[PDB]
Amino acid sequence: GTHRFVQKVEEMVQNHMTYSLQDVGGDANWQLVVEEGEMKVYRREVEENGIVLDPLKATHAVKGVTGHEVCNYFWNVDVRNDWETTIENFHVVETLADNAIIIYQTHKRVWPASQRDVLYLSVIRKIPPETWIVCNFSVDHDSAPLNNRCVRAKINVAMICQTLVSPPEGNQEISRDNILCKITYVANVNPGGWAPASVLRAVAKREYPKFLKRFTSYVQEKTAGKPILF
Ligand SMILES: CCCCCCCCCC(=O)OC[C@H](CO)OC(=O)CCCCCCCCC
Repeated sequence: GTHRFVQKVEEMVQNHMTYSLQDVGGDANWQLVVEEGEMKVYRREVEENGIVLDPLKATHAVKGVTGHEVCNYFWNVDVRNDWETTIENFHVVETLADNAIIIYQTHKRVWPASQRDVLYLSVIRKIPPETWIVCNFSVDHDSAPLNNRCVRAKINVAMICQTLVSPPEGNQEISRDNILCKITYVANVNPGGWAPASVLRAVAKREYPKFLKRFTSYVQEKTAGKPILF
């Protein structure tokens, strides 16, 4: 990367690789709040100044897809509405590089309160499984100032994927049967204003697992029977 946010991207990617990849399942500071299938959703309850900040971390394992494929579908704005259900509208404010964009988006009223908007850098990176990661983090832009309609949320999100391969023996080439993508998804969101704590927590518990199930299911469908993109 040659652009003005490279140092910040690289620090965010490094922070996620170092801290977000740790297993939280034995970590007593985290609570397992939703399990279904291979999916496990954890959170830490955190409030500051009355505002709910609970860090969220989920793990999943999805047969028959690669990390590259999952991060591609997570990042590529062209397919966003194929799977996303909380976003009202959104657009690319700036293209920084082939792999790095700045997105402005508005959300549907997921809890009863003002709509939030959010303005973030979205970058997709391969880290020498080689790990794929998409980092979405709030930035300011002169073309997207704050406004009176929406409360501005601040986000630090990551989708981190590793591909496990069990190639066959015999004269059999590798198929999607032989691959499994290990996912870690982190979301640290500042909702930007006050709301009833239990409401925000119940919305989180609903909307994150909903997203991960629908999204991974989507990637599975879109890649089924196609050549494997490692
Ligand atoms: C109004 C909601 C507060 C903002 C929280 C949004 C967190 C996701 C931000 C984001 O990175 O979106 C783009 C990214 C694709 O690259 O998609 C995602 O991370 C999908 C997450 C959607 C579920 C969020 C539920 C919010 C309930 C509190």
